[PDB]
Amino acid sequence: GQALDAVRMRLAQLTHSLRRIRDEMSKAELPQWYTLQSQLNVTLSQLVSVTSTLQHFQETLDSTVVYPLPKFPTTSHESLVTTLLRKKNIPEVDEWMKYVRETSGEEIEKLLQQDREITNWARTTFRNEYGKHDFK
Amino acid sequence: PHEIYGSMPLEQLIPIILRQRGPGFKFVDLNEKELQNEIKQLGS
Amino acid sequence: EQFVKRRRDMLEHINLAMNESSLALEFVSLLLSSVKESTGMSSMSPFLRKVVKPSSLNSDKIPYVAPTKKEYIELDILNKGWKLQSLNESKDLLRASF
Amino acid sequence: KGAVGPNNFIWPAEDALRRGMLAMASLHSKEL
Amino acid sequence: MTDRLTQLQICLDQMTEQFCATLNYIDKNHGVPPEEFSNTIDELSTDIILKTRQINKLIDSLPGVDVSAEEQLRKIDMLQKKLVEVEDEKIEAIKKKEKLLRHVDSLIEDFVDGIANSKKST
Amino acid sequence: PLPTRFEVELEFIQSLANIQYVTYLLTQQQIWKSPNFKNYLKYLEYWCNPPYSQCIVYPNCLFILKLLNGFMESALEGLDELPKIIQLQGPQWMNEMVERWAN
Amino acid sequence: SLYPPPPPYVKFFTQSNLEKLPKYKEKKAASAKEEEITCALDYLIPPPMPKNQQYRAFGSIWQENESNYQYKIQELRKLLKSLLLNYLELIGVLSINPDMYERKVENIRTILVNIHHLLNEYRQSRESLIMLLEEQLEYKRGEIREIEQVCKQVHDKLTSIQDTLRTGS
Amino acid sequence: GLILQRLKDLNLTVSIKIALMNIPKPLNSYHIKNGRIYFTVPNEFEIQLSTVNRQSPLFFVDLKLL
Amino acid sequence: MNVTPLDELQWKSPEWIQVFGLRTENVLDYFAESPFFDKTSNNQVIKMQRQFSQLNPARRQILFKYPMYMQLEEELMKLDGTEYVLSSVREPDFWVIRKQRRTNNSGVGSAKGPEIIPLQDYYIIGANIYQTIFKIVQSRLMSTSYHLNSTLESLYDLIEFQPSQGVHY
Amino acid sequence: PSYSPTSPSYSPTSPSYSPTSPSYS
Repeated sequence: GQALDAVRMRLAQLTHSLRRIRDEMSKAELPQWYTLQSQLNVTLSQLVSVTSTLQHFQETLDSTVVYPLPKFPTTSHESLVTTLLRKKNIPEVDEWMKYVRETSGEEIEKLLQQDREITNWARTTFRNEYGKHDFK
Repeated sequence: PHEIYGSMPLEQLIPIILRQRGPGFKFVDLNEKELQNEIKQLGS
Repeated sequence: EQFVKRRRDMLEHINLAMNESSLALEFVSLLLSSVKESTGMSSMSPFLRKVVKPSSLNSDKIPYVAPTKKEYIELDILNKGWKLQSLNESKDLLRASF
Repeated sequence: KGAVGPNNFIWPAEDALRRGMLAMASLHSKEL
Repeated sequence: MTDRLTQLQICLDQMTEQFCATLNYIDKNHGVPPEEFSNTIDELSTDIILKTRQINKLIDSLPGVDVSAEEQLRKIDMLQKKLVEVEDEKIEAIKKKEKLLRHVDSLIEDFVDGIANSKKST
Repeated sequence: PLPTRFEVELEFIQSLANIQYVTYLLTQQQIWKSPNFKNYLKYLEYWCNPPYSQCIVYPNCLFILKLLNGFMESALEGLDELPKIIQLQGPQWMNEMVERWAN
Repeated sequence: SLYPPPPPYVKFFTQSNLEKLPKYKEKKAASAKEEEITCALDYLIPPPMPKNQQYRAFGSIWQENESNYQYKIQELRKLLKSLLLNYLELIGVLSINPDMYERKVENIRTILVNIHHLLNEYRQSRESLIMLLEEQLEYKRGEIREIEQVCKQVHDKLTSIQDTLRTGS
Repeated sequence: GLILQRLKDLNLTVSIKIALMNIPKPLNSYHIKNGRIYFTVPNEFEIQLSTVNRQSPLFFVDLKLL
Repeated sequence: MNVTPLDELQWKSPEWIQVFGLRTENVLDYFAESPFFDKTSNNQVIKMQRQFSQLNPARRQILFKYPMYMQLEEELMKLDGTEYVLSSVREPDFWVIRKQRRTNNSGVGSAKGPEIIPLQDYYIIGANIYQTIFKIVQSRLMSTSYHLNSTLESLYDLIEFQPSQGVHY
Repeated sequence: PSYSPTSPSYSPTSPSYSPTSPSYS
């Protein structure tokens, strides 16, 4: 419950930041560019923290089993239950990665290791380039 | 079509005329000579 | 007029983005309310407070699925795929910006 | 409400369309 | 208002329900004191008789119960005819009422102009 | 035996009255994208006159297709609002259907 | 699936087919001077009404001034009396020898069933037309009569005012 | 449609309302047109007024400077 | 070959509810023909055994309420493995089963009874059947991020810079 | 305490994307 509690508080503050950026964008007059950058960076790094913390506690979330309350009436709130129950993605993202995979399209493994060696080589090359010139 | 126009009281006709003529133009700015003018053009 | 159109488009896009995000908070707020009522009362929306007395989320246990070669290798190679995608759009966006 | 009475609904019944010959007609659309 | 055919269906349904209840009482009560049972059954039989007499007085009170539908056909046709003439007559009635109405409006305007130019004549 | 095209087109028209069917049909992209489906929808318009209208089972779809007719110049967008709007506007639309027929 | 697939011919008719339909039907009529599907444009031609004027669906068949009933009444009365008599005889059967009671029960039901048949010939749409007829007729008469009443009272008030102003002259 | 007689009734109501009130002699120059009343004081102004109801008081409509 | 996930898989059986109706007595009978009911479960084995014999908080409440549920234990305690058992019921529309697997560890040194371990979640709502929240949350967040990316790229397109003023719109 | 609660951002108008397919018997 502790992990889900931390997820709750962090997601609540993320939703609060979203409500903020919403009600300062809803104005008919656009504020200064710099305030928009500050709000963007803060909210976006907060989203990063959301992702990282959700990553950290996957085991606690998975272990939990969902069950409706005995006191909760489904006869009158079945629509509300179904609203939270449904999880299928929005369609546009679906065909989005479908076209993405269409465009992308032992052989695969050796290309994978070739990518490994290119990555390592590029990292070493840029380390050497940084070391070549004194930046301090 | 004219049933609705003839069946509504003036208290509701005034906002209809105001929104038809757009903002700024008051419901009384219309001229009777002007009125029979556009009546003549619409009758053609 | 195109500025108004794009402003309306981004407004509706952010509204659509936040509508789904709200439901995550709506679900996750239940656990603390079940554990501690007073702290949890403020978390939910007034409509959800009216819907039911909140004790909804209770801790439960389920075992982890037995691992094998089947799904991790494909998961990671496909993650490689989406990140190669992200690299492609990274290069394209950087080229357009430059 | 709990007793599903046949052939008397406000809206067309899903089971009526399932039992309707249009289902097999679509299935046998090749034969058409 | 409630159509007498719907009332007839309600009456026959109530009659069927009353017979079902009476026979259920008979089946589940035969064996209760004989006097109370006899009194209750007398009440039920009086209910049966009364339901029968509303059935009789509703079945014979159906207009057109003893009238052949084809003279209803002519009477309905002539009803739409005389209807056509009655809205026609209402058309002349309303047009002459509007005529006298704007005669009244014209005299109102003339009298108002007379008042206005008389009280500004000094 | 194989049903005639009369039966299948009439059953399609009467099934168009279902909100779930309309939502499912509009869910797929290629159904609305393809001009063939809307061409068939406009072709179906000629059933609002007798004696074809005497063969219908549910008159509500008579407006729904007409409402679907409006959908070709109102936009897909509005698919989400379809159940709410039909539930809200059922009273007045039923009243206007009654005025068209019962009077 | 839950939803049956769209009809197949729906996909054959594009905008080009719609715009070329007039010349196609003109050519078809010129040539002509169950319909075989020789061309993709045949379906837009209105389908012909079946000669039998019948339509079958789900195992069921389907196809002027309003645009001795006493015999039926007395038959219904005697049937009701016989139904009451048979109910009495059946309950007497239940009283004395209930073992064969069903032997009469369905019999009574037949009479009841016959009553339903006696309703079928009496079927009421014309009666509903009549009742609606008189209700709107009386409503419009009430509206009309209140109209002349109110205009007459206004005219009487005007005449009284005219007399009053003439007296003040 | 109804606009013509509505404006005529507005003109009549304005006329009777100004008949109710004793207009000053410098304001003796008045005009009635299109549900409006015009008071034109030369080299001073031209004020156009109207009313919604006979019991309701007059309200400002338009003004022009001379 | 594209497979719809079983968690979102929803089965409807109008014929069964029309014939038998929804009840706790036949809720397992309703579930039997579903794809989610594994044919390798010991419940089906018990079903064939019964057929051959014939031919030849709320957990305790539902425990004590029904005798067929009793018979379910006295026929299920002997067979260990994947088994289907009811979780809770509120009439006349809501039923949920408990998907657990049993390993009767009768080894020496374990004073506990047979081990019960969850496997899946199943919810019977009306005539429909429903079967991770982590996936829901990540999906919502990723779609939100996609929409945010679209909005921000559009806004950056709207941005215009000048050296003498800075950035304006 | 709590500076401000979150505004109710329910979206019942969302049509949902539940896949329905195993209806035929």
